[PDB]
Amino acid sequence: ISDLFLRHFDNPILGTLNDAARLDLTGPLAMSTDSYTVDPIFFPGGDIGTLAVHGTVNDVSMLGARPRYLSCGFILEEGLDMDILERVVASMGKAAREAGVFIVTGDTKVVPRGACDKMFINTTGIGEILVDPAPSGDRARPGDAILISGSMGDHGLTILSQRQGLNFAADVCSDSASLNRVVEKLVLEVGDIHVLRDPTRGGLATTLNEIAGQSQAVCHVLETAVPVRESVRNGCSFLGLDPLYLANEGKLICILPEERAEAALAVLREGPHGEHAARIGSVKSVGELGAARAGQVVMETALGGHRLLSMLEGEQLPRIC
Amino acid sequence: ISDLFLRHFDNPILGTLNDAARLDLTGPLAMSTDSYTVDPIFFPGGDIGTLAVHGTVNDVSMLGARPRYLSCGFILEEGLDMDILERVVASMGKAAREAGVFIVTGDTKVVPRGACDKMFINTTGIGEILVDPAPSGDRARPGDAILISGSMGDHGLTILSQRQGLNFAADVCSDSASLNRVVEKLVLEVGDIHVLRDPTRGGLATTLNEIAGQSQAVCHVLETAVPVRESVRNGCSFLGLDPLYLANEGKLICILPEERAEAALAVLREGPHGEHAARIGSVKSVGELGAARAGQVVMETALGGHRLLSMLEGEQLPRIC
Repeated sequence: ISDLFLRHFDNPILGTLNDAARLDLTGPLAMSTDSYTVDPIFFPGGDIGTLAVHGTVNDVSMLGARPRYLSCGFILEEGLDMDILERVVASMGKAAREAGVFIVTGDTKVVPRGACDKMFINTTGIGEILVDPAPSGDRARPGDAILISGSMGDHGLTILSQRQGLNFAADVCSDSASLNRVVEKLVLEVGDIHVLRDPTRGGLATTLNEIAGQSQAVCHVLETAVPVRESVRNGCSFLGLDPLYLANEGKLICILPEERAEAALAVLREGPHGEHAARIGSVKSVGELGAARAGQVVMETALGGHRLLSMLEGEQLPRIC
Repeated sequence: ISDLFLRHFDNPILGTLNDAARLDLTGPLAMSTDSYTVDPIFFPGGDIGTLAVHGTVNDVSMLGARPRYLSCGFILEEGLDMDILERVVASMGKAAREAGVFIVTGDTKVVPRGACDKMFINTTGIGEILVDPAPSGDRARPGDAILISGSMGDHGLTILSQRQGLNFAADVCSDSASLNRVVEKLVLEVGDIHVLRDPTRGGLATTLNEIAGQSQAVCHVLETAVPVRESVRNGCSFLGLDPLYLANEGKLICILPEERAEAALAVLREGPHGEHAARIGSVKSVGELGAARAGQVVMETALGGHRLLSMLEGEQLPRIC
């Protein structure tokens, strides 16, 4: 019934329509999976289709890999508006085409009404790893710079504020974008990249916590150097949110030796949402500050003090992606 | 919060806990994805965990491939019974271990109550293709035997009959099982395998239709040679169902040249549910019968006549897998 798929995704790997798709790929590969439950489904600056491609493209690249192939799996609600599914799949085609990535295989389940809320999408990405060693949450080390690709809090703020009918500044919108090309350039052109990660789940603070944890170092962050859009700042205090824990869908943390840091910003500025790319701190070894412990993230505040950025709260906030 | 995952799946590829998992795989690969919405979640002979591993292992093998890695993505309902999630993940570990397959990466989304019905699972499998050329729905050709791995209708009948509190024969239960080892042996030991496929969506008739369609041949089936358990026969007429269109979760259609057919049954008999493995017909070229058209499936009935097995009806029957 629903075959807008070839009308938006078409390629000879998908259009062979077997139980599995055949892939030609070299050796060491990166694999990643995500499900997408964002509510609502259309919002300023993107949609579930948009997240579904972009976020999985990103997850694959975080291993310093070139994403080549996506697979994808819809769970749709009975009597769901077909125009909606049409728009979402069109979002996906464009995003895939835009990122150089082919959706090669899929599935589609339909469920009675009530059983699911309109639709959900899982996508699974596969790509080829470009370097040895490759970026990894446990490879942050004493003397590395911590860089951010762009502003924090945008995505989370915009769907939290849509879901309450509030509009705020017109310039508050999702940052859903593919960062494969930036990563590709980082790893092959700047080199010796230690950690790549995108602050999606629980925002910058908590992914900084996972890195600090995995590497057994501390992360040092400078509040002022963390770019946050003024309207996102204002949106966040109106609704009582910390933008450093809000989800981002189009951003990346990059952590590498000091020597290569300035060159990695160059690239990052030319990346999506890269106007605001910045060095936000450094990685220091246990007790180097000190007192601050291994697994801990400490921010020098704007006011000349300190703040421990602690892990979530806070099971989550629901359905932001 | 939910980390029974390492308590049931644990391996160093998953237990590195990055945005993506690193995989070491050779060249030509098979990839497949499925979402699992079966209702109810526990039934005689398997569960959603069970389908989730087994059915994706199967889908990958249908390309004559060795499945190596699964990724997996839960969508769970808020306040869902943790014992349930515990049982389902334990099902998955066992099934993965049992099939020689590692769950290497995952995701987990939680949604408010109402937004989804208890839980859903997508899994995506990846494996290495064992032969050139490889089995493919368009490779059925004049003079091939059509073989079945086992009895038809079992899975569909059992969850349709659970969902109505009915019990029927104790020997009616899901056939959820991994058929990677059978396939592996078929392709490397019997050889020149033309088509592999598992009659899941809409049962044997409709997957026979997809093959007949893709190959541009007719499929000839012999009703009596199609194994159906007596209690499944009786369960099916009580509830007004055609067992040849009921979903199967542990079965496979194998289509190959006549010369290798007897040797492929040997293997098939030693396969799961292989007691009943049988030759059910042959593949004939347009007009060879004739009148019967390309894309068509014609059965010689038990009573000495003919029946055209037509494509579904019949959007589906909901949530059988």
